[PDB]
Order: sequence, then C-alpha cells, then structure tokens
Amino acid sequence: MLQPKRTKFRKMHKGRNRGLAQGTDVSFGSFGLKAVGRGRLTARQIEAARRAMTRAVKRQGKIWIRVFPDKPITEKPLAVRGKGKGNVEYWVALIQPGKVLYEMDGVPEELAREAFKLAAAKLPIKTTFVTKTVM
Amino acid sequence: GSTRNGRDSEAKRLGVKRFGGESVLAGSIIVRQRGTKFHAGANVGCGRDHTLFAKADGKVKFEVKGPKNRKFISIEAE
Amino acid sequence: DKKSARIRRATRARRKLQELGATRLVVHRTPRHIYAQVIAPNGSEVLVAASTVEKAIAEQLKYTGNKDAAAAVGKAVAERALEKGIKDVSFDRSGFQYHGRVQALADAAREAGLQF
Amino acid sequence: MFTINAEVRKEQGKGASRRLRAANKFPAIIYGGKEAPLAIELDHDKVMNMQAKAEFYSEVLTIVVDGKEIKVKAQDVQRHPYKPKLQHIDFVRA
Amino acid sequence: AKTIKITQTRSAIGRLPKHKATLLGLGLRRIGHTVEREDTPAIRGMINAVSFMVKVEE
RNA sequence: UGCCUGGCGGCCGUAGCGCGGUGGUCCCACCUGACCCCAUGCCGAACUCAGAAGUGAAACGCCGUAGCGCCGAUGGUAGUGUGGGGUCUCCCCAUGCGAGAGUAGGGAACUGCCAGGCAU
RNA sequence: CGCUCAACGGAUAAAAGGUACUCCGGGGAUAACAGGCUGAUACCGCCCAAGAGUUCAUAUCGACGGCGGUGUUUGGCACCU
RNA sequence: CUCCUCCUAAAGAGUAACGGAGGAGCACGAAGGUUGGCUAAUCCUGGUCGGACAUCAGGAGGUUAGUGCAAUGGCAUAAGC
RNA sequence: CGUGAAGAGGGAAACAACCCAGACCGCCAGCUAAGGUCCCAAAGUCAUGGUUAAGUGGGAAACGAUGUGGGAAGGCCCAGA
Ligand SMILES: [K+]
Ligand SMILES: [K+]
Ligand SMILES: [K+]
Ligand SMILES: [K+]
Ligand SMILES: [K+]
Ligand SMILES: [K+]
Ligand SMILES: [K+]
Ligand SMILES: [K+]
Ligand SMILES: [K+]
Ligand SMILES: [K+]
Ligand SMILES: [K+]
Ligand SMILES: [K+]
Ligand SMILES: [K+]
Ligand SMILES: [K+]
Ligand SMILES: [Mg+2]
Ligand SMILES: [Mg+2]
Ligand SMILES: [Mg+2]
Ligand SMILES: [Mg+2]
Ligand SMILES: [Mg+2]
Ligand SMILES: [Mg+2]
Ligand SMILES: [Mg+2]
Ligand SMILES: [Mg+2]
Ligand SMILES: [Mg+2]
Ligand SMILES: [Mg+2]
Ligand SMILES: [Mg+2]
Ligand SMILES: [Mg+2]
Ligand SMILES: [Mg+2]
Ligand SMILES: [Mg+2]
Ligand SMILES: [Mg+2]
Ligand SMILES: [Mg+2]
Ligand SMILES: [Mg+2]
Ligand SMILES: [Mg+2]
Ligand SMILES: [Mg+2]
Ligand SMILES: [Mg+2]
Ligand SMILES: [Mg+2]
Ligand SMILES: [Mg+2]
Ligand SMILES: [Mg+2]
Ligand SMILES: [Mg+2]
Ligand SMILES: [Mg+2]
Ligand SMILES: [Mg+2]
Ligand SMILES: [Mg+2]
Ligand SMILES: [Mg+2]
Ligand SMILES: [Mg+2]
Ligand SMILES: [Mg+2]
Ligand SMILES: [Mg+2]
Ligand SMILES: [Mg+2]
Ligand SMILES: [Mg+2]
Ligand SMILES: [Mg+2]
Ligand SMILES: [Mg+2]
Ligand SMILES: [Mg+2]
Ligand SMILES: [Mg+2]
Ligand SMILES: [Mg+2]
Ligand SMILES: [Mg+2]
Ligand SMILES: [Mg+2]
Repeated sequence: MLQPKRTKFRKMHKGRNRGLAQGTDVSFGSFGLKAVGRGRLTARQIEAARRAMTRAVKRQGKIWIRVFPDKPITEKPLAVRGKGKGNVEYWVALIQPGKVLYEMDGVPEELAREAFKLAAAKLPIKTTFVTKTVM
Repeated sequence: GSTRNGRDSEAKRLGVKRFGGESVLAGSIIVRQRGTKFHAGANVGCGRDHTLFAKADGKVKFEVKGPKNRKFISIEAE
Repeated sequence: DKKSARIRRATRARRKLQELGATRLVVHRTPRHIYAQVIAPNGSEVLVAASTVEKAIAEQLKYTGNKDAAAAVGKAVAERALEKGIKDVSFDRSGFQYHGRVQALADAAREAGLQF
Repeated sequence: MFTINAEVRKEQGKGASRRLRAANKFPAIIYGGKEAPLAIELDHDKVMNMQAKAEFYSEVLTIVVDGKEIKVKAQDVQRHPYKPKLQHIDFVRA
Repeated sequence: AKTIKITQTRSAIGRLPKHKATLLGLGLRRIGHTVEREDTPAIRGMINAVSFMVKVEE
C-alpha cells in the first residue's frame, strides 16, 4: 500500500481532474498497461493489481509502477452533520487518459498480456496494452 | 468536535494604483507593496513601508533595468 | 579581489549621485598615478579631465604618485573646469578613503575654486 | 525504399489540424538546411502502417510533394495519447 | 464613403451586458431592425462581437 | 587612421563559466620600504604613506576553443474569450487569441565619451 | 495618566440558576413523527479468479480488488405540515 | 468572538463557510540616527589537549545563511555583520 | 452571468427559476423563433443515400457474445488453403 512517508499538509482540496496525461510512453520496460479512461486509483487498487500481475508472471522479469497515490482523501464518519474537514481515510492517484500505469520487462509478450489483463480486472478505469516504441 | 482553524487578517488593498502611461500629480501613490518588488526610479520615492510615490507631476513609466533585471517605476515629466 | 571590493564600496554613493543628477568629480588612484574626471550627470560624457599621465602635468613633478602630484592634478582639473564654467560638482572618491592623496586632490580643487 | 506522398497545407492551426485528423489525414512539418520549412498533410493509414517498421526511423525516407522528391529523416513523432494513431511528425531534410 | 446594412436576427433577452451595449452602439432596437452604417474597422469590430445575432448586407 | 591600455557609462548571460594560448616601451598589477599622515578588537594581511630594483608567476586584459550555462524558430499540442452542441465528474463544433516543454538552429558580445602609449 | 470595557464599535459603577405548576406573542424562517430529495451506510445482484475442495478455481465456498440494482436499515438535508 | 501572515480567491481591488494552516496582546536609548568598514550556510584537508561538533590554516561552495519573535513579500548599493 | 422574484405569450405531456421571446389597445390579415408536420392536434404518410429488427428508438455499469454495416492491413492458399 503506497502512501507518502510524510507530507507538508495533512488535507487537500478536492480539486478536479481535467486534461490528458503526462507520461504516455513505455519508458522503463518493454510492455505497459495504459489508462484509456479518467478517474482515481486508490492505493488498495494499485496494490491489488500489482499482486495479480506479479503472481501471473511467477515473480519473473521486472515490474514498474508509474503512478503513486499522493492525494489524501477525507471522509466524514457516519451520523455526523460542517464542523471542520473530515479525517484522512485513504490515498489516491489521479489518472487521465494516456497515463501508463505499470510496465513490465523480461517476459514474453503473451505472458505480459495475460498478466496485465488479470491486473486490469482489479481497476476501476478502462485500460489498454501498449508496447515500447523506438521514437 | 470543533476546529483549531478559523482565523485570518483583513485584506490590505495592496497593488498597483496607477498603471503605465497614467498622468499623476506629485505625491500620488503608484504601488503599495511589501518590500521592493518594484524599485524607485527617476522622480519616484520609496516610503517607509516601501510604497512608491511620485515626486513630480508626469506620466507613470515601468521598465526593467540593471544587471539583476529588476523592475523600476519612474515618472516622465510632461 | 581588491578592484571588485572597491567598486562595491563606491556603488552606493555613485547611485545616490546619479539619483541626485549631480555633476561628478571622479577620482582614480593607483600606486604610480592619480586621475580626475568631471563627468556630466548622464554619466557617459566627460567634460574636463586631468591626470599625472599627461606630459604637461608630469613634467613639473618629481614623482607622479604622491600628495604633491595629487594636489597638482586637483588644481589643474579645477582650473580647467572653471575655464569651462562649471563651478558646481560633487566629489566621487570611487571607494578610496577620503584621505591622503585623494584628500589632497580634493583640497586643491576646492582651493582652486570648485564648490563641493 | 520508403516513399510517402504528401500535399502542401493550405490552412494551419488548431481547427484546420483537427479537421485534417477527422478526415483521416494528419499534419507534418519538414525543416532543416537553408530552405524554408514546408507544412504538409499525410495519409494517416499509409503512414501509420509504414512507421510500424523500425527502419522508418533509421532510414532516409523520400517525400513526394508536388512531384518533387525530398530526402528526409523522421525526427520527432507526436502520437495520440491512447489510440494507435499519429498526430504529427517532424521531418528533417537529409 | 461605403456603407453596409446590418439587421438584428435574434432577441437581445438574456445576452451579456457587453453584447447589449454593442447592439446599442450599432443602433439596433428590435428583431428585424435594419440600420445603415459607415464601413470602418470599429463598426466591423462591433459586428464581430455580436455576429451570432446580426446579419450584414454588403 | 589603425593597434594597445586606463577611467566613466549604455546594455544585462548570443554578453556568463570552463579549457588552451598570449601581453609588460607605456598603462595595470603584483612589488620595495615604513620613523612618519593613517591603521590592525593581533598582524603595514587590509587600509595608508614614501617609492621603482624585480616579475608578468598570480590577478587583469586580449585571442582561440561548444564541454556547459545562455538564446531559439517553423509546425503541432495544452489552455481559453464569444456563440452552438453531446454520451455532461468531462468533452466536441464554428470563430478569435494561442502557450510551456521539446526540435532544427544560434551562440566564445556589441557600443558611446575622455585620457595615455606606439605605429603612422 | 487611569479599562483582558478580550462578548475586544466598548447596554450598568454594579448581576447566577429552576420551572414536569407553568404562561403570552410568534415560526413549518427551526428540531422531534410521517412524506420528499439523496443513497455514504444497509440489503440484494454481478465481474476478475488467489485459493479451499485427495487431483480439480468455477458441485459447493471464494481472498485481494472492480461494477451495479433496490429504496430497504443507520444516516445527511430542512423542501411540505 | 479583537489584531497579523499564507491558501481558498477564478493573473487589478475585494470576496463566504463550526473551510485548510500558523502567529500577536511585545521587545529595543540601542536592537534608533549617521559615517567608515565587512560578507553567509555547509562540507573537505592539515593541526596539542580536542572527540561527530570549540578555536587555527587552506580549499570547495555561492546565500543552500542572516533578519529580536509567525508567515508572506523583500534585502548585496545589502534591509544581514 | 442569466432568468424567477417583480414577467404574461410559444415550446419542453403536465413543469416559478430550462429553450424561444419581453404583452399600450383593437383585427375572423401576413412572415417567422424555439419546437414541429401519420391520427388525437396546426403543418411533408416530402425527396435522395444509408443504418437498425432490438418496439432498440421510448431508463443504467463493469463485463460477456460467430448479431449486423463500414475501413486499413496481416497469415495460409490450384506446388491444392
Ligand atoms: K560565451
Ligand atoms: K459585543
Ligand atoms: K428566571
Ligand atoms: K417536577
Ligand atoms: K444506489
Ligand atoms: K438511487
Ligand atoms: K446485477
Ligand atoms: K472439478
Ligand atoms: K407542526
Ligand atoms: K488572491
Ligand atoms: K546606530
Ligand atoms: K426580466
Ligand atoms: K419502445
Ligand atoms: K454466421
Ligand atoms: Mg481549478
Ligand atoms: Mg495535470
Ligand atoms: Mg492576507
Ligand atoms: Mg476552437
Ligand atoms: Mg434565452
Ligand atoms: Mg603593499
Ligand atoms: Mg600569467
Ligand atoms: Mg507556435
Ligand atoms: Mg515556445
Ligand atoms: Mg571567455
Ligand atoms: Mg463587537
Ligand atoms: Mg413530580
Ligand atoms: Mg403559545
Ligand atoms: Mg404560519
Ligand atoms: Mg422548511
Ligand atoms: Mg427517527
Ligand atoms: Mg424526517
Ligand atoms: Mg460463482
Ligand atoms: Mg469479497
Ligand atoms: Mg419508503
Ligand atoms: Mg429517511
Ligand atoms: Mg436553505
Ligand atoms: Mg407532508
Ligand atoms: Mg403538498
Ligand atoms: Mg486578487
Ligand atoms: Mg480576477
Ligand atoms: Mg459580494
Ligand atoms: Mg458575502
Ligand atoms: Mg472566513
Ligand atoms: Mg491563538
Ligand atoms: Mg554603511
Ligand atoms: Mg417578496
Ligand atoms: Mg414566462
Ligand atoms: Mg409557459
Ligand atoms: Mg418533460
Ligand atoms: Mg402547455
Ligand atoms: Mg409560413
Ligand atoms: Mg393535421
Ligand atoms: Mg416518404
Ligand atoms: Mg425502450
């Protein structure tokens, strides 16, 4: 479960999530899982997908996670009415279309495709399989 | 529960009062600022709170001058 | 660096003089020579000048790098300025202490007629 | 052996470029040397099939525009953020 | 010199204040009203500002 | 008229660093002494004074050189004023404005006043 | 010159409570019931398939996570009275 | 509950919430005026006691220091010593 | 910023606040806006080229599937795919 070791501030404005992603190329491995949709990825989701991927490849090759959950999300407890911002409960990464979420190397393409499909089944956002390009 | 926040200070109405090319009388405030984001040029004074004000009648002129690319305000005599 | 230190020393007074729009009497001192210039308020035009590297001044001096030479240069620059009809300047010690040769030059210029 | 047929662009900017890509072409630029840059339109399907070969980015290509042949090298490519499509290509005169 | 005809084609209800002011500067009073104006860059700019609700006869 | 040097400016990295070379007649610098004018919270290191044996070593100036800094299009992309639309958390169309980053490329500053030295 | 007049434009120099024994003028400008909007929570479906099941993921359960439906619990709001 | 600084605040000013974060209710006859002078942190190397860290010397570095006390805007011509 | 409030008329079945549009009075004249033209109910059972077979149109997601239309490539193939 990824989460910043420390932060300047405990709570963050909701903000919005417009635009296209930066970091749209396979930069470290040979294969990638890329977001086609827009949304939030919780640390639990990132880790559930990481587990699925890693077990699919039998801990062979190498795996990079290109996104990090650095945005804290607060909630108000049940049966509370104002009275200040709620408590931080989990952490998310904001995802825009085109964002490469994970990369893989050191395995055959068919196995990478299978592992990535198993991983995408854990995620709330539509994704697509990509490969490294020379330019 | 309750919050430990909830405080603020009154707005200080700083900023540029007379923009480039405006005709002003001597004494007119040109900019209110904390410290010297803008610096005093010809016919301009810098007060104790770093307010820049006209020392002569004329037209406001902004420029960038010197080795540090600093911003100066002067008054062109009209 | 000695030169950079002296330039830093001189900058505040020079900026004040420019802001005041004064006509400067700028002095430059070296171990061997002393120089004086009268500079217009724009800072880029020289009205009169005098130094110990001029033959007409250096030929009358035993040594060009002492208080007597400084006084001669001060008197000469003041006389040339008065001939041009200036009469009103501000002294610019250029980061040198107001002392010794620099002071002797200034005193000679004052005696010869420059008002500062 | 790579040959690409191109047209000179008669309209530039965001609206014209989006209309090109909606008509299944895409814009590109040729620059370098002492000649002025040339803004061209390319057929997306043909060029997208060609650039799948790794030699597209290492060989000396020939662009035929208005009959004249220009020798170029692919210099930069802007891809669609998530579709398998091309937005733009820089070509440098060889 | 040269003049152009400008007609208001849509209502002014609920338009931006700057747009209503531009219709005032063109002298247009109601849907279907046509006015004749000198052809100058300033007039052309006013037409450009409200081009969605006026039509020009050259 | 040209070359070299000093002072004061304009300008404020295309102008700054690095690396290599080079200059002492003059100028500049280091330099030589200090009882003295003056000075060290100790020290003539610095400041100051009196000088001119030595050296361009350092510093400085000049020349060369892209390893950097710096500058930098064209095209596309992002955003966006107004009007319209959709599957409306976000977008698209017409029109106008149009980056940032990156690419090609540029690039080892330019210049005014006064003074001095040399050649002429 | 004298005020933590700090409830800081400072009712007085000077001030705490109870009322289920209660009372008046008002408010659905504002709570408690029921309706409404919502659906976090609740409940019911589904997707992926780690595994359990001697072997065997899918007879039967389904971990880590994902997507919905209902209006159905605990709540939020304060729109009707 | 008054006052100050930042953000929210939509590149002039202003702008709400029992929104997100911190401070004040002083100090100083020098810590004020002016004239003259000066320039930081941190690290490396060598050096009695002396060590991770004292003072000394040189180098790198270039304000990463400093500012009577929050934070922001400033500050080398220093507003810092 | 716009409208309601304090604004009627036409449209959105019905629907202050949406879309069109600002009612001085009269007319058994005409042209338009939004929205519409088979009958209720005013106006095209209009023209041309396509798509859908679900009454989809006329309520919804991850996800599933030889539904069906279009386009650019690829593998094998009369030496028999
Ligand atoms: K350079
Ligand atoms: K009060
Ligand atoms: K009582
Ligand atoms: K009782
Ligand atoms: K629900
Ligand atoms: K619901
Ligand atoms: K279901
Ligand atoms: K089985
Ligand atoms: K009641
Ligand atoms: K602001
Ligand atoms: K003092
Ligand atoms: K109205
Ligand atoms: K139906
Ligand atoms: K079939
Ligand atoms: Mg925003
Ligand atoms: Mg972003
Ligand atoms: Mg403030
Ligand atoms: Mg546009
Ligand atoms: Mg309207
Ligand atoms: Mg000495
Ligand atoms: Mg040397
Ligand atoms: Mg451009
Ligand atoms: Mg640019
Ligand atoms: Mg150089
Ligand atoms: Mg009060
Ligand atoms: Mg009782
Ligand atoms: Mg009662
Ligand atoms: Mg009532
Ligand atoms: Mg109510
Ligand atoms: Mg209840
Ligand atoms: Mg209730
Ligand atoms: Mg099952
Ligand atoms: Mg479960
Ligand atoms: Mg119910
Ligand atoms: Mg309820
Ligand atoms: Mg309310
Ligand atoms: Mg009711
Ligand atoms: Mg009712
Ligand atoms: Mg503002
Ligand atoms: Mg604004
Ligand atoms: Mg207001
Ligand atoms: Mg208000
Ligand atoms: Mg507030
Ligand atoms: Mg407090
Ligand atoms: Mg001082
Ligand atoms: Mg009322
Ligand atoms: Mg109405
Ligand atoms: Mg109506
Ligand atoms: Mg309806
Ligand atoms: Mg009706
Ligand atoms: Mg009609
Ligand atoms: Mg009919
Ligand atoms: Mg028909
Ligand atoms: Mg239906």
